[PDB]
Amino acid sequence: LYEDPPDQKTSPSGKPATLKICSWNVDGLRAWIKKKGLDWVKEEAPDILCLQETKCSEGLSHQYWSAPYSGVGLLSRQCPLKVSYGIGDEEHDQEGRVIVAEFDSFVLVTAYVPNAGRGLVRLEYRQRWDEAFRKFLKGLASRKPLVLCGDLNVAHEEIDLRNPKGNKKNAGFTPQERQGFGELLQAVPLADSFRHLYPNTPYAYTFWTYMMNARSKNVGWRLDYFLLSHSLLPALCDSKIRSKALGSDHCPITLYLAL
Ligand SMILES: [Pb+2]
Repeated sequence: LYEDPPDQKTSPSGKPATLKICSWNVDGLRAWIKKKGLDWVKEEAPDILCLQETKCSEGLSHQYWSAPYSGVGLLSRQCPLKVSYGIGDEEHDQEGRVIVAEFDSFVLVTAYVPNAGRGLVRLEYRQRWDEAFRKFLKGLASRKPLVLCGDLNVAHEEIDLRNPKGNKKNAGFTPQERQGFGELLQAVPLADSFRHLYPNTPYAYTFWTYMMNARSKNVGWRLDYFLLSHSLLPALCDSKIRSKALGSDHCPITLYLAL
């Protein structure tokens, strides 16, 4: 049982949020649209909407899509300085997973990280992804403050999932994926906005398998994140999990920044 706290819309210094980013693994764009996903977005009214798993491709009028299955999208009220695709490595750039949108005071990276697979069939490749991804982001962040959002396909610590004991050998909670995430946070460096703000808050998840009635029981995993350069922590107002938004097996997450 979890009730996301009210929206804090001012930074620690009292500056009002000026930027609201929403990110959401929609489990098929067409399906999500049929389940009234776009309606919820219109009410949320973000300045920037990142979407993962669109499986489609080809106040939010600038729209950028990348597809190989998978697929991501990035819809923005204002125009970026520059939009670019992938992470600069042939091998990792074929599955429509990353869009990089550069703005005046920061760079936004939306990602759909490769799952390790049933049986952990793709865990070796996942580790190679993780290492290239962390190198690319460290590159970006050496130049401008970074915001990374999306479905990073890993529950960091035991507090990020409802059943840590039963999932230590399943994709999303292996020691390798968890070490990989701790390494991205250390090396770029990046902080986990939600956990920074709510360090001891249990049962806050953003994904629940469609099977076994898991959402109704709250048997979930936190796989979706907003990770921020440490210099953006003074602009952090809040990082929200919209638990009650329906439309997919993942719920949206929303970030407020005062820039
Ligand atoms: Pb899916």
